Amino acid sequence: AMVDDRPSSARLSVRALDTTEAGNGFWEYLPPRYGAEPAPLMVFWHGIGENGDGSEAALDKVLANGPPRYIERDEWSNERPFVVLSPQHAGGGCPSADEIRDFLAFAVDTYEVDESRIYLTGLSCGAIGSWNYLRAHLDTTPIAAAVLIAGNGRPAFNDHGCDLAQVPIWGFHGDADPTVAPAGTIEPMNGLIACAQPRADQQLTVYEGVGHDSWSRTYSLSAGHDIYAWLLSQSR
Ligand SMILES: [Cl-]
Ligand SMILES: [Cl-]
Ligand SMILES: [Cl-]
Repeated sequence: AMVDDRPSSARLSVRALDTTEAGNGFWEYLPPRYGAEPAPLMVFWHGIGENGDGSEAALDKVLANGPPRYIERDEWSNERPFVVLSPQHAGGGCPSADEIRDFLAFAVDTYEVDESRIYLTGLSCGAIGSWNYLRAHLDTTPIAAAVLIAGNGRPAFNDHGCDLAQVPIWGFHGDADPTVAPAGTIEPMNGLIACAQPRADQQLTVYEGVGHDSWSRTYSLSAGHDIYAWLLSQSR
């Protein structure tokens, strides 16, 4: 097949709140081969600093960190096969479990995606929300794996224990984080890793001496943890 090979920003589109069926404004990134075969899906949730009302103007905030930052800057490899959606959370705190559920339902209904390869990822509030999403919806979640950075999964693991270990998770945290305590990732990932086989893959990365921003070095691969290859190795 012949394939679009323009840099990633060429396929980045703003989808403001109330221009789609979604309950969030979001950034839409389509991979080069979108449409040719069902694509893996990645839904990324931003941190609290980037909250906004989902309008086009407000959505610019979401470009600050994570996948949409690299996509907008043409620093997101064309080899990456994901549809990447980056919704904006409105209001004052972290996205809720049901907000994340509803947006994942929208995404799967709307895009030509491989439903066996739905990936959830977030940083800070976006990770906190994703953990809470798993706590609420573990028994029905369609996701294949999650990469959760600088969040708090203690309630989710306290609730479910090794039942949660059926979802593959890679948790990341800086151990000097003064904003979200690193026990938030370390305790649940240690618990999940200790869970007996058969269980999903579980990984924990602790950046020693690193503060709250443990996401830049993760999503950019400057720290050498290939979260994209790991996600793609997971499926339902
Ligand atoms: Cl910058
Ligand atoms: Cl609020
Ligand atoms: Cl590093």
